[PDB]
Amino acid sequence: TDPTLEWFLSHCHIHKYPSKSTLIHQGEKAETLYYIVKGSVAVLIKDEEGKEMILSYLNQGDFIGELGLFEEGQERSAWVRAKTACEVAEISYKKFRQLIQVNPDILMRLSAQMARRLQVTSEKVGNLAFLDVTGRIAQTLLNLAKQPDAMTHPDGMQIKITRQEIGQIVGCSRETVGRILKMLEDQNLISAHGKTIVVYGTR
Amino acid sequence: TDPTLEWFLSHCHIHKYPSKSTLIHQGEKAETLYYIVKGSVAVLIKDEEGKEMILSYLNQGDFIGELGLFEEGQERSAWVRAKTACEVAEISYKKFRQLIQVNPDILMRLSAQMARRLQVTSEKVGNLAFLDVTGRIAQTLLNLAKQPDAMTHPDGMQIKITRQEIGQIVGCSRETVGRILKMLEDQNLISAHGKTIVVYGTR
Amino acid sequence: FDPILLRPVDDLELTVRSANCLKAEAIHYIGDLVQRTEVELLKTPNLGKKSLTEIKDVLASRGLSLGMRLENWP
Amino acid sequence: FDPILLRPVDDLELTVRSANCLKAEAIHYIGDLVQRTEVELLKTPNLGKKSLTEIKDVLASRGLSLGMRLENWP
DNA sequence: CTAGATCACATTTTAGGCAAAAAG
DNA sequence: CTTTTTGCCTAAAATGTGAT
DNA sequence: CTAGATCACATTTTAGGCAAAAAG
DNA sequence: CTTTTTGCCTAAAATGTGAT
Ligand SMILES: Nc1ncnc2c1ncn2[C@@H]1O[C@@H]2COP(=O)(O)O[C@H]2[C@H]1O
Ligand SMILES: Nc1ncnc2c1ncn2[C@@H]1O[C@@H]2COP(=O)(O)O[C@H]2[C@H]1O
Repeated sequence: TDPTLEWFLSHCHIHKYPSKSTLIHQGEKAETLYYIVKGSVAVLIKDEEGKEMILSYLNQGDFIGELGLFEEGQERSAWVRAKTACEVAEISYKKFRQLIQVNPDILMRLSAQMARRLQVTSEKVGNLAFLDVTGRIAQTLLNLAKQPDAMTHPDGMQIKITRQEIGQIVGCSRETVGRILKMLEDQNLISAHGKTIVVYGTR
Repeated sequence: TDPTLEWFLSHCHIHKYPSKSTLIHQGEKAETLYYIVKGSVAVLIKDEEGKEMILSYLNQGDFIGELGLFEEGQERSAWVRAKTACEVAEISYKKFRQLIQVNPDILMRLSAQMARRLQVTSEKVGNLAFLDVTGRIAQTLLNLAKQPDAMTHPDGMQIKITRQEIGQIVGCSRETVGRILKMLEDQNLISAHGKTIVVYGTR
Repeated sequence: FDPILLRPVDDLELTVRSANCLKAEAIHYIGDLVQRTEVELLKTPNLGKKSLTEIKDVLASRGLSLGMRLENWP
Repeated sequence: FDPILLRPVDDLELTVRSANCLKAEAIHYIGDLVQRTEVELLKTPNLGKKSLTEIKDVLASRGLSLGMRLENWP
């Protein structure tokens, strides 16, 4: 049993989002905060042309749609889209604030998560500023063995993902992601057969 | 007069940092929070080889060295180095926490800044994922006319910076930054003579 | 060493379907289970997503999980 | 329009050094100052970093600044 | 294909402390 | 007399070059 | 120089809902 | 009888190709 989160919830509207449905549209007015009760979502952004890019996946326990909560009339900073089907807690900017001064512990929990997210995001910049593409892929393959939905597998951690997607993560062409994977396979670093992949030497 | 910040300060140790001196070493144990009373600093990270990269400049009013404050025994995530000479407020993880439950307004002010920083940082990723180098430069030239230390100038906002540095910002060679600047000069977008630059059409 | 890992599979109170696959794969003690991988278990006949899921949940509310790496055995 | 911009430079209470450069550059009213740029002011003889700084600070504690873009003048 | 990285080094530019000069 | 602007100075830092 | 992007389309792989089959 | 595993199925999504 966990009281602080339990009390928080006793003040929210619950709403189910079907897989691949869009929870937050970049640009919209921001007046509301969301909380992932169950599932996993995708945080992405888009250029004028429509090319997409994945910042991070959030899972049960993680907060979403907070950035407007500190300055007024701010606009949503990125798409947030349901990876699986999600059940989501919702609560207003108006009311969340009333809550802080009742139990700041709750603001802490959000804030805790904020910080970690800056670290990840900062790092991804580093991935981009310093590593070649063959390299950026590597980092991202390891980060995946860290995720919840990652499966234990004899040689190391097993994951399910497309090349097309990996591109939205590492910022390169899908054709390119394919090419490295055939190389990483000669180099016995991975076992790749379909959306199905074995990451040797994690776990 | 501003009471909330004023009270905060009444609980800090003040320390002067000479220009270019290093305030935070990436990796160190984290037990302390800093606050920029006067000046400007540089947030950067490094790869194994020593190549450098600038995340953002912080100015009077901005907080530094917070990320470890939420999970214990965390390690500093990046260099923070004095751009000018700085006068800096310092306060411990131990004691800042005692403060929150005395006036959460103060945690809010930090948190406000946290969010904005995620937006900038996220965006920079976008700059990298979507824009060519000629392009990433452009965005960064505009962001500079937004800074405090930016000077009003007839044709637009004027700035003082090196090509070498710009590279640590936009992630490319110094030779390359030079090349675009001679092009942006034919294209009458800027006036570049030395560390001295006129950004046409801002202001 | 550790205490729960010396108990029989029976101490997990599984369903008949989950219980019957474990006892037919030569997985007798709970210490044997936590070492086994998620993908490996799934190949075994009569064991599908829901049984694999029951196994992962009876271990999780009890501190343990799959694919664990252990020493000093027997 | 705006009220403070119709006042003479004298209402800023400047130092003699700052006062003497403004009145010799044909900058008579405060509305004229806020339109002028930082770099432009600096070129003017007898006006260096500290005077430019006094000008920027007497305007800042009073809402205003330099390089402002204005309409309806005179 | 295209957009950048890379090398060493001769030349150019900057920081910033001081003193003479001008202003008050 | 003091305060502030300007010209002046050199080691150290910043830069262009351009074929591959 | 090197590391990637790019094009269209013939072929391969996946999601996921259902039913037969097996287990309880 | 119910519950759970497995094989089976097709439109839709994912992929390799390779010279420039
Ligand atoms: N870099 C990031 N890493 C993780 N999550 C993010 C990142 N950027 C934005 N988000 C989330 O995406 C949301 C988009 O809309 P909001 O600005 O309302 O709040 C944002 C955050 O919850
Ligand atoms: N992406 C970023 N943008 C702005 N500031 C940052 C960023 N990443 C880190 N910082 C600051 O740099 C500091 C490095 O050490 P800390 O982790 O103690 O706290 C960090 C923040 O204050």
